[PDB]
Amino acid sequence: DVRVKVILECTGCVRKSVNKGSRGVSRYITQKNRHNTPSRLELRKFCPYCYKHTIHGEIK
Amino acid sequence: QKKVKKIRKIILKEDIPDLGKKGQLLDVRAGFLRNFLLPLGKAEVVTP
RNA sequence: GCCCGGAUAGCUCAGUCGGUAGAGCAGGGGAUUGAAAAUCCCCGUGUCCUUGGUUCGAUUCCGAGUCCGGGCACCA
RNA sequence: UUACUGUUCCCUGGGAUUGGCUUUGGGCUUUUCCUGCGCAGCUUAGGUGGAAGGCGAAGAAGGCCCCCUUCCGGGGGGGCCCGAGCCAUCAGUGAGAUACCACUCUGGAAGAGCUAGAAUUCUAACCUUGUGUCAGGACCUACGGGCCAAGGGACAUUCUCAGGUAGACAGUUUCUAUGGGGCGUAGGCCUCCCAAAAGGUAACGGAGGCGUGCAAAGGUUUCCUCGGGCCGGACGGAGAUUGGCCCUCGAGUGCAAAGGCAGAAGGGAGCUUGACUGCAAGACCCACCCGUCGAGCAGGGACGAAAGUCGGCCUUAGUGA
RNA sequence: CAGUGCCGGAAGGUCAAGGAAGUUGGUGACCUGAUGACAGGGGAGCCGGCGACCGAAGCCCCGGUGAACGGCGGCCGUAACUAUAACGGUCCUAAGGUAGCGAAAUUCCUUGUCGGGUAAGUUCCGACCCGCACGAAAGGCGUAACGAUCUGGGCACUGUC
RNA sequence: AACCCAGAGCUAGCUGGUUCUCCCCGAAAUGCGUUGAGGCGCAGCAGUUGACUGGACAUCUAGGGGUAAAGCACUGUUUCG
RNA sequence: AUCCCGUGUGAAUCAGCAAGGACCACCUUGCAAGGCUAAAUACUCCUGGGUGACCGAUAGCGAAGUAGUACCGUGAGGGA
RNA sequence: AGACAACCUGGCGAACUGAAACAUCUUAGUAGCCAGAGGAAAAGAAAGCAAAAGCGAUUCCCGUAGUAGCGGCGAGCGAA
Ligand SMILES: [Mg+2]
Ligand SMILES: [Mg+2]
Ligand SMILES: [Mg+2]
Ligand SMILES: [Mg+2]
Ligand SMILES: [Mg+2]
Ligand SMILES: [Mg+2]
Ligand SMILES: [Mg+2]
Ligand SMILES: [Mg+2]
Ligand SMILES: [Mg+2]
Ligand SMILES: [Mg+2]
Ligand SMILES: [Mg+2]
Ligand SMILES: [Mg+2]
Ligand SMILES: [Mg+2]
Ligand SMILES: [Mg+2]
Ligand SMILES: [Mg+2]
Ligand SMILES: [Mg+2]
Ligand SMILES: [Mg+2]
Ligand SMILES: [Mg+2]
Ligand SMILES: [Mg+2]
Ligand SMILES: [Mg+2]
Ligand SMILES: [Mg+2]
Ligand SMILES: [Mg+2]
Ligand SMILES: [Mg+2]
Ligand SMILES: [Mg+2]
Ligand SMILES: [Mg+2]
Ligand SMILES: [Mg+2]
Ligand SMILES: [Mg+2]
Ligand SMILES: [Mg+2]
Ligand SMILES: [Mg+2]
Ligand SMILES: [Mg+2]
Ligand SMILES: [Mg+2]
Ligand SMILES: [Mg+2]
Ligand SMILES: [Mg+2]
Ligand SMILES: [Mg+2]
Ligand SMILES: [Mg+2]
Ligand SMILES: [Mg+2]
Ligand SMILES: [Mg+2]
Ligand SMILES: [Mg+2]
Ligand SMILES: [Mg+2]
Ligand SMILES: [Mg+2]
Ligand SMILES: [Mg+2]
Ligand SMILES: [Mg+2]
Ligand SMILES: [Mg+2]
Ligand SMILES: [Mg+2]
Ligand SMILES: [Mg+2]
Ligand SMILES: [Mg+2]
Ligand SMILES: [Mg+2]
Ligand SMILES: [Mg+2]
Ligand SMILES: [Mg+2]
Ligand SMILES: [Mg+2]
Ligand SMILES: [Mg+2]
Ligand SMILES: [Mg+2]
Ligand SMILES: [Mg+2]
Ligand SMILES: [Mg+2]
Ligand SMILES: [Mg+2]
Ligand SMILES: [Mg+2]
Ligand SMILES: [Mg+2]
Ligand SMILES: [Mg+2]
Ligand SMILES: [Mg+2]
Ligand SMILES: [Mg+2]
Ligand SMILES: [Mg+2]
Ligand SMILES: [Mg+2]
Ligand SMILES: [Mg+2]
Ligand SMILES: [Mg+2]
Ligand SMILES: [Mg+2]
Ligand SMILES: [Mg+2]
Ligand SMILES: [Mg+2]
Ligand SMILES: [Mg+2]
Ligand SMILES: [Mg+2]
Ligand SMILES: [Mg+2]
Ligand SMILES: [Mg+2]
Ligand SMILES: [Mg+2]
Ligand SMILES: [Mg+2]
Ligand SMILES: [Mg+2]
Ligand SMILES: [Mg+2]
Ligand SMILES: [Mg+2]
Ligand SMILES: [Mg+2]
Ligand SMILES: [Mg+2]
Ligand SMILES: [Mg+2]
Ligand SMILES: [Mg+2]
Ligand SMILES: [Mg+2]
Ligand SMILES: [Mg+2]
Ligand SMILES: [Mg+2]
Ligand SMILES: [Mg+2]
Ligand SMILES: [Mg+2]
Ligand SMILES: [Mg+2]
Ligand SMILES: [Mg+2]
Ligand SMILES: [Mg+2]
Ligand SMILES: [Mg+2]
Ligand SMILES: [Mg+2]
Ligand SMILES: [Mg+2]
Ligand SMILES: [Mg+2]
Ligand SMILES: [Mg+2]
Ligand SMILES: [Mg+2]
Ligand SMILES: [Mg+2]
Ligand SMILES: [Mg+2]
Ligand SMILES: [Mg+2]
Ligand SMILES: [Mg+2]
Ligand SMILES: [Mg+2]
Ligand SMILES: [Mg+2]
Ligand SMILES: [Mg+2]
Ligand SMILES: [Mg+2]
Ligand SMILES: [Mg+2]
Ligand SMILES: [Mg+2]
Ligand SMILES: [Mg+2]
Ligand SMILES: [Mg+2]
Ligand SMILES: [Mg+2]
Ligand SMILES: [Zn+2]
Repeated sequence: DVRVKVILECTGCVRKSVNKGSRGVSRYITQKNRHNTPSRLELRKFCPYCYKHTIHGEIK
Repeated sequence: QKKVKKIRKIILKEDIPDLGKKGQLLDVRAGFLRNFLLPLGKAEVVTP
């Protein structure tokens, strides 16, 4: 409704099937209040593949 | 499925209106050929 | 879940084949009328949904976002 | 029966049985013609190419008029009259001459082509009738057979596929506790009481709540103390903002209730995303399924000077194999 | 004539099978890449998904139809004494029960109240209307004749007593 | 919703019945879930069989608690002053 | 996938065609749309031999005597 | 041409039942009924299996195997 399930996705992740040790597209998931904050949420979070804290944006 | 017009190639043995002179080559619908032309001796169906 | 169409004056919708933003009511005024109504005429208001792009410039064309009105579906 | 899932009668589209001629006509075309107001201008700049040659007596410029489109700026074009010109890098313009020519795009026209749809016929399929007429040894005004005729006619019927549609029909479902009747109510989770100072615990016993919310109401570093009396102060009053003394936890904590919590878990400010990945000794709760707590390790971080804290939220509801 | 059915209507929306422009994928003769034990692009053909547009009845839509299914309300206030309400206001519906009947095979409270019949009548007959909850072809209200009908009373008659 | 035969020894979480003797041990009527309530699964409590164990019955000490009693420090309630 | 059928369309002949569990390539295997054929296997109204930890008149077949008889039923049927 | 116990082939083809209800599924292509032929019937001479190694019509028994699978992925069904 006004409170929604949102997927965060690593921006610097390449879906092409990368050549490194572990290949995959990091997604986290969480909830947002779509009314309170209409701005697409951006969050710095850990990515198991890139191995560093990356920036995870959103998907529509 | 999709209706497929039946085509019977024939030779006319007599003159009939809209068709032509005797001894003539044509192609026809199958109902026309078998129900009308063929019982009256008028046409002949050709596969040489 | 898909498929269409919309967001334009306070309300209801007309829209060049991009160069002025418009109708019909709600309102204000004038007598109409001894008084009511018809009868009639005037006047007021706009970020043409939000964003970027195209363009010498856009309500008009296009992308994304948001909402609204309907049409059609499925074996947790 | 307007419970569910279907079946049938019945209606309507494709296919098949199933043909001829003619129209009318919706969407595509086959030559071929119409048609375009960025601005700098000879002026309503079609893109791209052959591109110094073309259009004329199979009779042009220029005026007299008929038609049609229209942004009445002007464009295509029929008749006549006219008689030797409309022309090209000629300078502009992203793109060239209305000198000409090829595939074509905006929409229009026309004869020609595909498919319907539609309407009209026509007769040979098919249908329907006949004390019409033949027919064997004899009849078939005894059903029927052959022929002829008459009326319909590519409809209808039959078949197949599809949508619609009758409890006409078939199989079935219709919980538990209410007061062991209708009727509405109740059915999961959380807090308190009952509950007998471990834990557990019933009643149609007594009270209430939940089916989420917050991008900060999380993380962290750091500072702060609420509420209530009494008094002063322009409007201002019981009550707003401000000053001060006394009581000291009586306020608050997103929402019930209970238990917590004062230099705090309450109020504020700064920077943040640990509301992480990979896990995990051991416990508690336990019929099972679930459920809860977590020291500790590694990675990569946030805040902080550092020590350190951080795997969402003071705790317990906010969920579903 | 709103709901439901039934009939008629044809402009719009919805509308299956089936057609069908067109896209899209798998394969692959081949063409290149490549310090890994291979990889990427691809003609024709075959195979698959999707599919704008065409696509009937029905439904949504518009109208008629009660001897079709059925339905036929509330709330106030007001007349020289108390009373009642012909009269007005308001609410709501598709519309608000007309003629006639009415304590009835219908009346709950209820043995309503009144009259009659009886010495005495919860039944009976006539009437009032405050119809819990009559009512017009599920007919309304009358009605002579008729009934092994239901129900009240009277004469005759009797061991019913 | 006839009868007769067959599927059929249907199905009945229901009721009835279930036959010789001695010896040893010996329950439960509780919790949870259930289209469940008079059924069933698991647990609890029988028997028999093993593997570990060292307790039980007493005695004393230590824990935490918020009942009986008690109280007005809080929350209500209440009488009069 | 393979197999077999209603309605409708509808191929290819060995340089083919089918199968190898959608489909395409490659290889392997096979030759549909014409027929016919013994044995190993199933059974007991029975026939002939054999055996029986099978019955012995409430048993064994419904039937050790009129037994599908008597009797009952309109009849199917029941049935000592 | 009719008769004929069981077996067999073909055609029609249930329901109670199980699923702790029931509708897909199960019962079961079972019973029954009809038709047909034989001492057996049917099937049968690879347009078949298999997997890179090989087999060589059909039927029947053992085994693979309650395996692979199928299934309101329930009850159950169940190969080669
Ligand atoms: Mg055809
Ligand atoms: Mg049809
Ligand atoms: Mg046809
Ligand atoms: Mg005729
Ligand atoms: Mg005759
Ligand atoms: Mg005749
Ligand atoms: Mg005619
Ligand atoms: Mg037809
Ligand atoms: Mg149908
Ligand atoms: Mg029924
Ligand atoms: Mg139905
Ligand atoms: Mg205790
Ligand atoms: Mg306790
Ligand atoms: Mg309780
Ligand atoms: Mg904060
Ligand atoms: Mg003050
Ligand atoms: Mg609270
Ligand atoms: Mg508290
Ligand atoms: Mg704090
Ligand atoms: Mg540590
Ligand atoms: Mg830790
Ligand atoms: Mg760390
Ligand atoms: Mg630092
Ligand atoms: Mg906090
Ligand atoms: Mg009506
Ligand atoms: Mg109507
Ligand atoms: Mg109407
Ligand atoms: Mg109609
Ligand atoms: Mg229409
Ligand atoms: Mg459509
Ligand atoms: Mg289609
Ligand atoms: Mg196509
Ligand atoms: Mg492709
Ligand atoms: Mg390749
Ligand atoms: Mg490829
Ligand atoms: Mg259509
Ligand atoms: Mg229609
Ligand atoms: Mg009208
Ligand atoms: Mg009437
Ligand atoms: Mg008065
Ligand atoms: Mg009135
Ligand atoms: Mg009135
Ligand atoms: Mg009025
Ligand atoms: Mg109204
Ligand atoms: Mg009306
Ligand atoms: Mg009216
Ligand atoms: Mg009246
Ligand atoms: Mg009157
Ligand atoms: Mg009267
Ligand atoms: Mg009375
Ligand atoms: Mg009456
Ligand atoms: Mg009444
Ligand atoms: Mg009474
Ligand atoms: Mg009296
Ligand atoms: Mg009286
Ligand atoms: Mg009496
Ligand atoms: Mg009376
Ligand atoms: Mg009434
Ligand atoms: Mg009545
Ligand atoms: Mg009536
Ligand atoms: Mg009557
Ligand atoms: Mg009478
Ligand atoms: Mg009579
Ligand atoms: Mg007398
Ligand atoms: Mg006597
Ligand atoms: Mg009957
Ligand atoms: Mg019966
Ligand atoms: Mg059975
Ligand atoms: Mg039994
Ligand atoms: Mg029995
Ligand atoms: Mg049963
Ligand atoms: Mg003992
Ligand atoms: Mg006990
Ligand atoms: Mg029971
Ligand atoms: Mg048990
Ligand atoms: Mg034991
Ligand atoms: Mg103590
Ligand atoms: Mg103690
Ligand atoms: Mg205490
Ligand atoms: Mg307590
Ligand atoms: Mg006490
Ligand atoms: Mg006190
Ligand atoms: Mg006190
Ligand atoms: Mg095969
Ligand atoms: Mg195979
Ligand atoms: Mg095949
Ligand atoms: Mg078949
Ligand atoms: Mg061939
Ligand atoms: Mg083969
Ligand atoms: Mg062959
Ligand atoms: Mg075949
Ligand atoms: Mg053969
Ligand atoms: Mg054979
Ligand atoms: Mg005897
Ligand atoms: Mg005997
Ligand atoms: Mg004896
Ligand atoms: Mg025979
Ligand atoms: Mg016979
Ligand atoms: Mg025989
Ligand atoms: Mg069944
Ligand atoms: Mg059943
Ligand atoms: Mg069952
Ligand atoms: Mg059962
Ligand atoms: Mg043999
Ligand atoms: Mg044979
Ligand atoms: Mg051989
Ligand atoms: Mg052969
Ligand atoms: Zn990443």
